[PDB]
Amino acid sequence: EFKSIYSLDKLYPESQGSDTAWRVDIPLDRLTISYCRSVNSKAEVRFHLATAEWIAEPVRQKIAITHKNKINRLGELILTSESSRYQFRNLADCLQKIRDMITEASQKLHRIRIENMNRERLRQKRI
Amino acid sequence: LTYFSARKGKRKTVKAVIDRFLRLHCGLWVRRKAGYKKKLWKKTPARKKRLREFVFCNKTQSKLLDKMTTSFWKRRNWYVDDPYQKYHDRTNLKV
Amino acid sequence: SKNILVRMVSEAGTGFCFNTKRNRLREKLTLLHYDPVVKQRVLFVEKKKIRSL
Amino acid sequence: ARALDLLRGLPRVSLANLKPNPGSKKPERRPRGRRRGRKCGRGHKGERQRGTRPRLGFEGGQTPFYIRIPKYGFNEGHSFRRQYKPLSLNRLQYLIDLGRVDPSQPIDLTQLVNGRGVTIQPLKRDYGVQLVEEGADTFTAKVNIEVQLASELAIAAIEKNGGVVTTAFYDPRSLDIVCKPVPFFLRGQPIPKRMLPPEELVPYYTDAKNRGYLADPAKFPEARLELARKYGYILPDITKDELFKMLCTRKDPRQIFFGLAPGWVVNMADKKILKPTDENLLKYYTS
Amino acid sequence: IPDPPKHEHYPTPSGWQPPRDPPPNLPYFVRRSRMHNIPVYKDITHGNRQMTVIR
RNA sequence: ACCUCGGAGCAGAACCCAACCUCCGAGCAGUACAUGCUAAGACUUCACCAGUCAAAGCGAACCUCAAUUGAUCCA
RNA sequence: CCGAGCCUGGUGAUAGCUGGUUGUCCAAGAUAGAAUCUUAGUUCAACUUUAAAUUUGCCCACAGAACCCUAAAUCCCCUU
Ligand SMILES: [Mg+2]
Ligand SMILES: [Mg+2]
Ligand SMILES: [Mg+2]
Ligand SMILES: [Mg+2]
Ligand SMILES: [Mg+2]
Ligand SMILES: [Mg+2]
Ligand SMILES: [Mg+2]
Ligand SMILES: [Mg+2]
Ligand SMILES: [Mg+2]
Ligand SMILES: [Mg+2]
Repeated sequence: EFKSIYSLDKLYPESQGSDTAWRVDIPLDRLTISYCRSVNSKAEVRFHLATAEWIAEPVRQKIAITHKNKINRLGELILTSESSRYQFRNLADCLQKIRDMITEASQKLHRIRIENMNRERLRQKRI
Repeated sequence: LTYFSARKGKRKTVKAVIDRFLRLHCGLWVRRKAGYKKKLWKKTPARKKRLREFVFCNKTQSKLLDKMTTSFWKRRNWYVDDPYQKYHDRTNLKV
Repeated sequence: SKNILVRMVSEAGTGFCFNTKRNRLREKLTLLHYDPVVKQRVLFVEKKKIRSL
Repeated sequence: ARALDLLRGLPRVSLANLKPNPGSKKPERRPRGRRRGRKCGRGHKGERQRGTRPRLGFEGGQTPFYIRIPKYGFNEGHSFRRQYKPLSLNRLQYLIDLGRVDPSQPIDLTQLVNGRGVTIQPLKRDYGVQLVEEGADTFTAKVNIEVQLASELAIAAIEKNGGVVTTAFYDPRSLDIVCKPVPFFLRGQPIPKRMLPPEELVPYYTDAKNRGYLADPAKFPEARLELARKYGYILPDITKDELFKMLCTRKDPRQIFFGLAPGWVVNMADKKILKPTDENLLKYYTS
Repeated sequence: IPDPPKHEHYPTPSGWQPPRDPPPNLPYFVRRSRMHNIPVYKDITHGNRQMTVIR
């Protein structure tokens, strides 16, 4: 109907079809997600670790031993985030933390090791 | 202060307070503390940081300049790349 | 005219500077200082005078 | 009602039976008598009653408060600073539920301001309207919203439901006609062609992440994929629905309306639309 | 103002809900506004009068 | 003769208190160069201008004296 | 009626200074000080007034508030 000299077809002739503008890991259907509020909306993600086939074997148990705190009794890893009021942004940094966890898996503590050394030098005892 | 002009008969704002102060829509006014660009060598670190920090204004001197300014400067302005957007509104204010 | 105020400049070319007092008779001084940009103690040399005190 | 059955029995209303609401018009109090007349509320003796008081903000020779404070770059170039009015997708969901703006057609600033969604004051230097992340929940618009500025969450929420977002810059006199074209149609001149963005906002309107109308269409699938990868939501390919053509309806630069174009003069009384049909005039309006 | 569409699902998003029809027989009734909203409003006065009104 | 600032008595005991009332002083000096950045909470020379104290955190090591001085524009 | 004439006009010049400011009736109500080419004035403070939001306000009981160099008191303070 009307095409200017700065039109899309004139600026970039590589793309002509309007359908080209709308062409096409972490399976959401496998994951379990819930939401609540406490004034910020919290997003709680849960999923079974050992059942995730999209994660490889060495990465899976690595997350298990390094993040022993968050695993549930039933075997599901639980994760929460309530920084923002937007559940989408809550779901955003949730999977970002999961992405940061698998990447590093594929790759006061000063006081703690002191007492462990104190405990080790205390137990010189034979049967 | 110049209540009615001669060419249109309207209030006239002096550009002094424009350069010195800034408005938040709640009715608050801030300012840079004076003496922050003179004789910094003799001042202790606690003093110069107190001068660098902004400071609000009393209700009286705020009301005084509010009488001076006109309604154009009191409107709501939605600036971009403006850190004062969080502060134009007020939250959790009782009495 | 006992003391003199002098500025010093970062030798790394960052442009960080400050001032301190100095005696009119004492020779040039070179001292360390914590540059906020380089973020560690680094030597500054003072160049000229600003005012007497 | 209990109000009207009193008036039929009560007498007829006239100027003599007329009276305002008590408490509205308080009586004027003039300085004549014993109470006010003596001094009329001006003080005993001094500039207060003599009328030679100093100006406002004078400290009797002492430096006023407004000069002792130093100058700082608070509001410099405020008549050229970047301004845009907010718009929340909560309101967009609200307005479509009211039915003033139809989601069946492409939404636009014209359809918006014709709906009185938000006022706009182009002579107060606001070059459009921005989307606001407040309202991410309860949003099923599916509209092809036209906007100037856009947030990341707003684009993700709109694209998740199948809508379309796109930025389109307008000049000052190109925008006031956009938000209100009919008075220019009472003038009869040809509608003016749009311009490119200014010498600083071009990186914004050329980027693909913010849906720039100068950006390529080939890069929008990539930006859509990253947002779906970012905020964890399925990416509905909108090519399937029957109204996919409607969703992709967009205006090229130097054109205001999808139908009209620069140079096209429009008339309402004895409705007619006219062209120049001159080579020199036509080839410039395209430019 | 156009009469809004008859949504198949209620309550409509954005907390909107049109009035029930027929109305309830009562000694009174509260009508909606031009935008078919509830005529309940807020107001501040004297800096401290923190009230709400119905019209 | 004085015009600013600090200390003592008048003002004995939370605070403040003047007199062309009685005394002693100041307009510096010395040592570091983290005399770096930020931050809770409070006082305040009876207003304001100013002047003050500072937890904690980042980053590091392992200030004394009492006044000891000066706003805005402008350069 | 010349330390510089008289007339008009600018001019209703300006004057922190004096002079005076019109009907009736009622309530509340004199209040530390700082700065100023400032002390015959003005801005702020404090006091006073109006219309309101909220809850503590006042009197205050044991305890508590310096060595230096023996006063009437004072500050704070739950109860009442
Ligand atoms: Mg007087
Ligand atoms: Mg008189
Ligand atoms: Mg005068
Ligand atoms: Mg109102
Ligand atoms: Mg005080
Ligand atoms: Mg600390
Ligand atoms: Mg004569
Ligand atoms: Mg006069
Ligand atoms: Mg009385
Ligand atoms: Mg009590």
